[PDB]
Amino acid sequence: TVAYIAIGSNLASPLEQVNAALKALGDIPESHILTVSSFYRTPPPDYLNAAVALETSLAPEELLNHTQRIELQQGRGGPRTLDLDIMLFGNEVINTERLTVPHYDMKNRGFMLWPLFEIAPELVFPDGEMLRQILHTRAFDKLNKW
Ligand SMILES: Nc1ncnc2c1ncn2[C@@H]1O[C@H](COP(=O)(O)CP(=O)(O)OP(=O)(O)O)[C@@H](O)[C@H]1O
Ligand SMILES: Nc1nc2ncc(CO)nc2c(=O)[nH]1
Ligand SMILES: [Cl-]
Ligand SMILES: [Mg+2]
Ligand SMILES: [Mg+2]
Repeated sequence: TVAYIAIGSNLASPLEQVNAALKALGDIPESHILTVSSFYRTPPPDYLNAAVALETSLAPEELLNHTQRIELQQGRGGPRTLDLDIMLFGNEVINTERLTVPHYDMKNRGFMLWPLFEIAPELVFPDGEMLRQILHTRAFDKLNKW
């Protein structure tokens, strides 16, 4: 299953943070990275944001245990300076105590949507909404690469 994960860091010099995170993402068992977006310096200091397409045989809650582990192990300041958010998990819709998939706010965030669109321009959400339409409709300003 293709999972799309948002990576965010508020570090002033967060490149290494994000590289640490990407390495660990690639080291998730039963998974491998398909594509990584450009890095984007986005208004909140400022964030470094990226999107990752991750092929995985893991159930969504398994994937979350791993991203949460990575936040603790690789976060310069634990989960607060490294944020790994599951945007989409294939076409699954999940509304559990631990997991709301698609991410409950991604449709409001250029810093999630534009990197996603870079790597998955033909993406359609479970409800049938198309990523291109949302960017069209909201007309989010294009982001600036890191
Ligand atoms: N799609 C999703 N991806 C990652 N965590 C999710 C999630 N949906 C729900 N969560 C839950 O979100 C909880 C808190 O994670 P935080 O990283 O502190 C939220 P955040 O990313 O800081 O804010 P945000 O959701 O506005 O982006 C986790 O304990 C987890 O159970
Ligand atoms: N630019 C930017 N702002 C954010 N604000 C809140 C949150 C909460 O996770 N994330 C972000 C983010 O990744 N980028
Ligand atoms: Cl949806
Ligand atoms: Mg977040
Ligand atoms: Mg988070």
